[PDB]
Amino acid sequence: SSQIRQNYSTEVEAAVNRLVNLYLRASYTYLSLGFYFDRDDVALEGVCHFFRELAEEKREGAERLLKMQNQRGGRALFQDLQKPSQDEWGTTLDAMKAAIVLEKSLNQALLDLHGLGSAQADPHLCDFLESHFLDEEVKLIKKMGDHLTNIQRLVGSQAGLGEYLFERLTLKHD
Amino acid sequence: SSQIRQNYSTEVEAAVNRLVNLYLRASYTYLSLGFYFDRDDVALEGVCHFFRELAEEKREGAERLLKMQNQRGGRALFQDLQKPSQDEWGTTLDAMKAAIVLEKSLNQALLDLHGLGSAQADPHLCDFLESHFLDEEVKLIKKMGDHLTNIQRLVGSQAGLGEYLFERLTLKHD
Amino acid sequence: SSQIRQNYSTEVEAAVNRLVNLYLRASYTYLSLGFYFDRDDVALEGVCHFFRELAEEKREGAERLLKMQNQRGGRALFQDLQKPSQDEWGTTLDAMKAAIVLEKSLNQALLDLHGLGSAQADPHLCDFLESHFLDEEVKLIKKMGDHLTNIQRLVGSQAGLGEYLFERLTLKHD
Amino acid sequence: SSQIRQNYSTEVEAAVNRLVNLYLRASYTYLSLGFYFDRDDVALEGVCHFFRELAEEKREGAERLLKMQNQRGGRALFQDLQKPSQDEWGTTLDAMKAAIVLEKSLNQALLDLHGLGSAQADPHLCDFLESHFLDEEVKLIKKMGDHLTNIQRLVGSQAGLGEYLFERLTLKHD
Amino acid sequence: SSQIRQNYSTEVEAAVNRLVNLYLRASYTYLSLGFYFDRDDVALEGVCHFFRELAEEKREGAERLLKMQNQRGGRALFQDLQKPSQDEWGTTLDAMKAAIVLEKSLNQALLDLHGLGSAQADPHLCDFLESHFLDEEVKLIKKMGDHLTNIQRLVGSQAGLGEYLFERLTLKHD
Amino acid sequence: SSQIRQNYSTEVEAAVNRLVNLYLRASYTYLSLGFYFDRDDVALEGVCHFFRELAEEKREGAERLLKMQNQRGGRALFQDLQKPSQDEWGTTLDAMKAAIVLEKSLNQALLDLHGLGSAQADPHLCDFLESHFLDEEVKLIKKMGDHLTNIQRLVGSQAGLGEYLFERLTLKHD
Ligand SMILES: [Cl-]
Ligand SMILES: [Cl-]
Ligand SMILES: [Cl-]
Ligand SMILES: [Cl-]
Ligand SMILES: [Cl-]
Ligand SMILES: [Cl-]
Repeated sequence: SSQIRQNYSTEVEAAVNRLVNLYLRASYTYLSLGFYFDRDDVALEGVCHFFRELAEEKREGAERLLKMQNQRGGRALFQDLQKPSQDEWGTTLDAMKAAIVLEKSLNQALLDLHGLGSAQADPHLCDFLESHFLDEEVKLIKKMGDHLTNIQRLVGSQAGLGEYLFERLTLKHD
Repeated sequence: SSQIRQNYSTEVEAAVNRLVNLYLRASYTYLSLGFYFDRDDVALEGVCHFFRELAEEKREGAERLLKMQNQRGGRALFQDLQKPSQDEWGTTLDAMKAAIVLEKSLNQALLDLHGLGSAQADPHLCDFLESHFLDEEVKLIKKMGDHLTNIQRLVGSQAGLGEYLFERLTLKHD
Repeated sequence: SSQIRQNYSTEVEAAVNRLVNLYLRASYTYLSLGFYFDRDDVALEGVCHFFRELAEEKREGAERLLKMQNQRGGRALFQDLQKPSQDEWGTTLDAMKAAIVLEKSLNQALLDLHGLGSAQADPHLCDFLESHFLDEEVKLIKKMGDHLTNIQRLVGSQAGLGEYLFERLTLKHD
Repeated sequence: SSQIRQNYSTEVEAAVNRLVNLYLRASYTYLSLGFYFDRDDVALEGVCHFFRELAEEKREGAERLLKMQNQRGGRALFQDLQKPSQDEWGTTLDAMKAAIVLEKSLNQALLDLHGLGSAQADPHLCDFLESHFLDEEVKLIKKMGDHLTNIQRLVGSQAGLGEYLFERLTLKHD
Repeated sequence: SSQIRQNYSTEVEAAVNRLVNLYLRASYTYLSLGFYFDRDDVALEGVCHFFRELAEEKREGAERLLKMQNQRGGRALFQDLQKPSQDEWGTTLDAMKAAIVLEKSLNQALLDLHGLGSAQADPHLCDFLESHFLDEEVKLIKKMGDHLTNIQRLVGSQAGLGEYLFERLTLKHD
Repeated sequence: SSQIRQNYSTEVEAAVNRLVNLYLRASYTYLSLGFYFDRDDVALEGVCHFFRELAEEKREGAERLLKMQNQRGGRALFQDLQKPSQDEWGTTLDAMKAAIVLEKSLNQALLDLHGLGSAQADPHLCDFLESHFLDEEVKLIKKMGDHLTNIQRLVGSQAGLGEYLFERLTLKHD
C-alpha cells in the first residue's frame, strides 16, 4: 500500500486520470486550431495565437492534475489520446463556437469531479479544483462568449471584412 | 441653532439634499448601464468602462455636495433611491441618448439651484456650483454630443460593424 | 438561452441580485454615518473616516457580485434602494452598535447564499463567497467587536472625554 | 453572550481547542526530535534542522488556530501538553517514520474537523482549513514520503554511509 | 560514557532539564495571556503583543538551555507541560502581577541553578547563566515593575479609562 | 491548389505529418517518465526533471515541424496519439535505456525524411532538418550514452546507493 495516501478514493484517482486525458485532448484540439489559422489560405494571426495560448493552458492544467495525483499518492495512468474532431475548422466564428463547446465539456467534467469529491468527503480535492480550475474555466468561458458576440455582430453582409477586423482589433497579434 | 450656519437658507439646504438624491440616482443609472455592456451577449468593453467611470463621477459629485452641506451647517437628509429607468439599455446609441437626457436633467437641476442661490444672495453656493459643477457638466454634455454624432455616422446599413468600430476606435479599452 | 450559463440556478441568480441590493443599502447606511460624524456639532473625524471607508468597501462588494453575475451568465436586476434606518446616529457607541447589527445581517445573507449554493451543487458560487466575502466579514465583525469593547470601557462617568480619546487614539485621522 | 459570535457551534469551538493541543504536542515532539539529532553521539545537522523547522511550523499552526478562535468569538482553552512518545528517536529512518505517523494523525484531525464544520454548515471554518492547513499537510506528507523512499534506498548493506549521505546531499545544512 | 562530557555533573544535567520545563511552562502561560487580551471582549492589543513577545522570549530561553545541554554532553529529557494557572487573566493589572510572580519564580530557579553550579565548581554553567539569563531577567522584572507602577497610578476612580490609556500610550501597538 | 507551395512533394508533406505524430508520442512518453520519477515511492527529483525537460523539447520539435509544414504550403493532419509503452518505468537505468531506444527511433525517422528530401531534390527540407534536428539529436544521444555509462558504473553491489548518487551528483535538482 501507499505510504502517503490518505482519504484518497480509488474513484477520485481514476477520475483524475480521465480528466488528464480530457485536458490533453483539449490541448491537442487547440494545437490543431492554432495551426489551421496559420495556414497561408486562412492567415489570421491573432486567431492562431489565441488558440496556441489555449493549447499551452490546457497542457498546464493536465500537468497540475498529474502533480496533484502524485501528491495524494495516486498513480498516473495514461491512455491513448484521440485526435481532434475536425481537420479544418472553418471560420473564426465556427472555431470559437467549437471552443466554447469544448470548454463547457471540460467545465462539466470539473463539476462532476467536484461532486465526486464532495460525495467522498475529500476536501483537499474539492479545494484543489476550486482554487486552480473552476474560476479559471468560468473566466475563459465568459471571454469566449464575449468574443462570440463581437464576431456575430461583425458578420453583417460583409463577413470577410468583419473577420479581418475582429482579428486585427480584438485579438492580440504582432 | 447651528454654531456655524450663516447666510444659508432652509430652501438651499433642502435643494442641496434633493440634488444629492439626483446625483446618487444618476450614479445608480450609470452602474446599471456599465454592467449591461459587460453582459456576454452585449460585450462592448469600452462602453462598459465609459459608463462605469460616470457612475464614479456622479458618486463623487454627491459626496462633494454632502461635504459642502456640512461646511455650511446644513443637515444631510437622505431619501430612498429609485432604481434606474430601464433594466436593459439597447444599443450604444440608445444608451448614449439616455445618458445625454440624464445629463441635461442634472444640468437643469444645477442651473435651478444656482438661480435659487442667486435669489437668496448666497454667493458661496453660486461659486461652489460654478467652480465644481457647471463647467464639468458642459464639458461632459459636449463629449456625449460628439459621441452621438460619431455613433450616428457609423450606423449606415451595417449597424453591428459600426457599433464595434466605435467601441474599438473611440472608447477606451484594455 | 445564455451562451455561457452553466450550473447557475435561477435561485442563485435572484439571490445574488438581492445581495447586491443589501450591499448597496449598507453602503448608503455607511455614507450617512460618515457624514453625520462630519457635522460641526458632532466633529469626530476618525469616526467619519471609519464609516466612509466602509461605505466604499460595501460598494466594492456589490460591484464584485455584479461582475460575478455577468461571469456566470446571470442578469443583473436593480431595485429601489431604501434610505438608511436613521437620520441621526447618536454617539460613537450607538453608531458602532448599529454597524455590528448591519454587518451581522450581511453575514447571515452571505451564509444563506452559501447554503443555497451548497444545496444547488454550485461550487463556483461557494468558492466565490469563501474567497472574497466570508473571511472579510469575520475580520470586520471582530474589529467592530474590539472597538465596541474599547468604547464601552471609556464611557466611565466621563462620556465626552472617553469618546474624544477613542477617536483620537484608536481611529485613524489626519 | 458573545457580541461577535455567529454560526460558530460549541462543537467546533471545542474541537478547535483540541486541535490546538494536538499541534502544540506535535511541535513539542519535533523539538525533541531536533535536539536528539544535535547530540554529539548522533550529530546529523541536516536532520536536526529538518525537525527544528517542523517544530516552528506546528507552533505557527497552533497560533493560527488560536487567532481564528478569537476571530469567531470562541474561547481558547489550554490543556496540559503531554511529553513526546520517545526520549531517543533511533535512526533517521526511525525518526522519519515516526514523523509521517504523526503527520497522518494531524491530517486525520484536520479532516475530522472539516467534516464537523461541513455537518454544522460552517463554511468559514471549512474555508479556513482548506486555505491554511489541508494542502500544507498534503505537501509535507509527500515530502516525507519522498524522504523515506530515499532513506530506504540508501540503507543497502552500509547503513551508516547511507545515513551520512542522505543528511549531506538531501537535507539542508550549513 | 560520553565522548565530550567533562566537569558536567548529573545534578546540573537534571536541573537544566527541569529549567527547560519551567521555561516552556512560562512560554505557554504567556501564550495564554496573549490570546486572552486578543479576545473581542478584552481587546487590548498592546497587552496582547507584550505577552506574545514574552512567550517567544521564554521559548528561546528553553532552546538556549537545550543547545547548552548538548554542548556539554548532557541528555535532554522532556516532561509533560502543565497548562497555565488560569483560563482568564482579569485586568491588565491582574495579568502584570501574575507575570511578575512568574518571572520571580524563573529568576529564583536561575539563581538556584547558579548556586548548584558554583557548588559543583562548574564555571562554564555559571558563565552561561550570567551571560544569557541573569541580567535579561533583572531587566525584564524592572520593566514589569515600572509597568505595574504606571498601571496602579492610572486606576484612580476611572479604571477603564486608565487601562485604555496605559495600553495606548505605554504599550507598543499598530 | 496552394498559392505558395513550390517544390514540396506530397510524399514529404505526409512524412512530415507522421514525424509530428512521432515527436508528440515521444513527448507523451517523456511526460509519463517524468511523473513516474515524481512518485513518492520512486522519488528521484533529478530524473523527473530530466525527463520533463525532454517532454518539452519533443513538443517543441513537433511545433517546429508544424510551422515548417505551413511555411511550405503543406497541410497539418493530426492522428491519434498512442499511449506510452509502459505505465511503470523501473530503475533510472531501465528508463535511460528506454529513452535511448526512443531517441534512436526518432533519429532514424529524421534520417529517413532527410533521405526522402534528398531523393525529391528538396534542399529546403534537408537544410531544415540539418539546422534544427540532426545535431540536436546527436548531442542528446551522446548525453544519454554518457549517462548510461555512469549509471552502469554505479550499480556495483549497491544499486540503491548508486541510483541515489547519480541523481544527486549528475542530474540537476533543486
Ligand atoms: Cl477519434
Ligand atoms: Cl422607480
Ligand atoms: Cl425605508
Ligand atoms: Cl504522556
Ligand atoms: Cl496543572
Ligand atoms: Cl498503444
